[PDB]
Amino acid sequence: SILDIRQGPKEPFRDYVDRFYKTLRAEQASQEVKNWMTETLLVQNANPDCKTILKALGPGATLEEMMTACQGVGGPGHKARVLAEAMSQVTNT
Amino acid sequence: TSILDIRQGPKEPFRDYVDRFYKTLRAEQASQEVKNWMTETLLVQNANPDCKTILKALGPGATLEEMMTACQ
Repeated sequence: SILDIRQGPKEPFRDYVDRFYKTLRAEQASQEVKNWMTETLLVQNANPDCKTILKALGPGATLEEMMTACQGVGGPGHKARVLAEAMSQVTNT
Repeated sequence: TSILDIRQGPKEPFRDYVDRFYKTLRAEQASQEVKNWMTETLLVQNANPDCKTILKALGPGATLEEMMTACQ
């Protein structure tokens, strides 16, 4: 079931997408439901960091935008960026 | 909270899980066809392993009352 495809804490987002769509191509649902799955279920089953970024992208983001947005998750640049964002929020408050 | 995070607890009565599920469903933002899929498929998939076994064994077209009676 597509509902069982969940992104691991350190799984690259592109591999998660690969598994998700391999299971999706076999799911017995209409193209409307499958569109909802690529739009909402894909984001909901991502790991916390990727899910935060995707949520920040807002509705209507294309698959390519999502894959680009989560490319660096788990790396030093991502950690430093989150820390910088937190520092910025404490400063702005 | 998303309807996808409504999962039946190990010792949660199936009726209470249905109540939670539909409570969150009435608030979910999705087309009527997606919601129909949620009641047809998601409701079963998010049940605990035993109730999921029973519901799966009922076959398709089972009404909500049939599902609740089966998992009583």
